[PDB]
Amino acid sequence: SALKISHQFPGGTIKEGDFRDRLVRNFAAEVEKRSKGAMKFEIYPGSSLMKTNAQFSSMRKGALDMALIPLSYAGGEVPELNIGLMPGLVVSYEQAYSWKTKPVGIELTRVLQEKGIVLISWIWQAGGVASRGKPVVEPEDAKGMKIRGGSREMDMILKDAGAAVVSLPSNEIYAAMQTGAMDAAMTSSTSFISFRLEEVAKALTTGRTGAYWFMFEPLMMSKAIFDKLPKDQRDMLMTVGAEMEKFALEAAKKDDIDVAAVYQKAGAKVVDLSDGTIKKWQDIARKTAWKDYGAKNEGCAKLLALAQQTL
Repeated sequence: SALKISHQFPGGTIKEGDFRDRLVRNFAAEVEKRSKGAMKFEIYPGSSLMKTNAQFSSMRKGALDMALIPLSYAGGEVPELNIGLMPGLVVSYEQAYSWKTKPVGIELTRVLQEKGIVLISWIWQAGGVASRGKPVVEPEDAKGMKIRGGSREMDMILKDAGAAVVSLPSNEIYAAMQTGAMDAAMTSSTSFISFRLEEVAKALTTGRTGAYWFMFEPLMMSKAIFDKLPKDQRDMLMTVGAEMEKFALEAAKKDDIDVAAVYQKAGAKVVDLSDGTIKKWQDIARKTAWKDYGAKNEGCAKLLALAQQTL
């Protein structure tokens, strides 16, 4: 009877923890209240219900009700979704959130619908780089290193910079860094904190003065499940879903700053990015990743063109 919400991030409470976990708990509490109990939820944090990379497909097939997942993890199955992490196309939170109802966001929403997924909450997150050695700041700093970029397109950028790449969901970063299976890892500010990567890295490059890495990590629902609910319940999910976006923006921005103090206190070298450095990474994107993405299929070509209209 309860609707399940699955995600890969640590569990906590509404008041304290990884904001993505907080957000789904807030979402559930408000929908329950407003629906006067017609809908109830159960939260499965930390991949406790199923593996990270099984969630998206499970929603498509109607076997999982809801999940909060980095969207581009599904880019292997639906190439259009690789736009969820591709530097240069998203340059700021304001621009990223403005996508939602601009042509690019409507298009992305409709692509997801055709694949059996409804977008409940837009969530964008700036990132950075934790390194087992020297800070990774400039693209040239990546040369010769093994780095987890986080998506196909971040990884193509890293290859152009001369890094080797490692692919894994972010809940698997800690173990890989600890054993020296990689040299550095990119992820969100929030994940740098909630996966405690300060324990396994000596340096952090932050997004305090800007970032090139912005990942889309929306709350999603199975369309099949969603569609079978009464209209008023569908609309309440969509209403509360939209309301969570303000929380997501504030929480991400707070973690973008707080992560610096966490790593500093742990004894890590902590550095920020200049606008020029950010541009270097974005320029590499325009010449490598953008081509890879846009030429993949007609849907990617369209999304890329529509995303470019927002720059």
